[PDB]
Amino acid sequence: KYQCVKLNDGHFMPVLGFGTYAPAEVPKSKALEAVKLAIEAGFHHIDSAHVYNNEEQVGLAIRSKIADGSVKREDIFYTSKLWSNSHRPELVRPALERSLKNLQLDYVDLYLIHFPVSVKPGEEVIPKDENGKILFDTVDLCATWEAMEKCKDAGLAKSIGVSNFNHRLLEMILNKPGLKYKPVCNQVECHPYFNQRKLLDFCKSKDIVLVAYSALGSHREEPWVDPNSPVLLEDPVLCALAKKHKRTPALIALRYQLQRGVVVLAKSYNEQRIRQNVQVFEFQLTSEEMKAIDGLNRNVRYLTLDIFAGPPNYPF
Ligand SMILES: NC(=O)c1ccc[n+]([C@@H]2O[C@H](COP(=O)([O-])OP(=O)(O)OC[C@H]3O[C@@H](n4cnc5c(N)ncnc54)[C@H](OP(=O)(O)O)[C@@H]3O)[C@@H](O)[C@H]2O)c1
Ligand SMILES: Cc1cc(CC(=O)O)n(C)c1C(=O)c1ccc(Cl)cc1
Repeated sequence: KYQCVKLNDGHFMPVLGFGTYAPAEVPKSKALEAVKLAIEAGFHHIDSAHVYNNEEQVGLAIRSKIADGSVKREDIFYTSKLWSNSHRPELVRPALERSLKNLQLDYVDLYLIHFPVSVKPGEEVIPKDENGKILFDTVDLCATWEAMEKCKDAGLAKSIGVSNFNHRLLEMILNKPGLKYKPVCNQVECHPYFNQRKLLDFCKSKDIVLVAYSALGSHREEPWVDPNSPVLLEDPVLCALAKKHKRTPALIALRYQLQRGVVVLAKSYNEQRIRQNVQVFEFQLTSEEMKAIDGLNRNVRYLTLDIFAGPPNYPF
């Protein structure tokens, strides 16, 4: 058994997920070994995406742990994400089908709209003109969502959701005429320096699960993250809490999310930190401790993706 939450479509999501993004200089081989370790350690929720360029490896890990009797497919919750070069409705299903072929899985548990700003169709994830300008595309996300709904109806994705949506863009989906399925989640940056209370409360009021990424303060990979930004795991209050509970600042930060009703992702390619992260289920925080963590909030957004700034659908 393991801790899950009931999503608004009746499906269940394990409340701790393993993140599989690594900076490109990290060889892809490490993704295979890390996912296997995450499964061995007790992760039952694995988070990937087309744009991470690791689905062949992450799929192999999963296949391998099923084929060796370590786990059953129904006890893995696997998430992929529709990249912005495939927002046009007629491209959505082929994108999912391509991810499924790379993975050699029959279905994904969750398929998200990865980012709300669209770019031109093609193999290139960030297509650029001869002058280096990003090739933006104009697409109605409500049609993109209809095509997601059809992928759910075909059993290719058991659930569908969004990522890096803001209040306006969620409402756009929720208030859509002929809406068949709400998004089960909104996967966004969330951690003690950016606790997203406002958007969290919104998602709760609509029974949408907030899934927290960069819950440990992110890769801090340049140019995506300003190396001046504060180091989450170095916070004195988190480090004090960690010492007091004989845990780590990372564990405190993960536990914080679980108790506030957020599903939390943790990336690590390190065998010891992978095993350590599942200890989030071994302790609990008091109301006073949770309030202290709430006080760390400083509106620090690490991941702006501001190369996609300009178009109306840029969410930040
Ligand atoms: N939807 C989106 O747009 C989006 C955006 C960003 C991320 N994500 C998803 O969210 C996942 C996680 O976010 P993210 O990669 O920024 O990083 P995240 O998990 O905050 O972690 C950042 C760093 O923490 C380290 N770490 C892990 N456990 C630790 C521990 N117990 N003690 C000290 N350090 C620890 C990792 O290094 P080691 O590997 O060396 O342990 C990693 O570099 C991604 O892998 C991806 O699946 C989605
Ligand atoms: C697009 C994108 C968005 C995210 C945020 C996330 O979900 O973590 N990542 C990590 C990427 C890439 O991997 C990426 C791949 C190829 C190129 Cl050229 C640029 C970025």
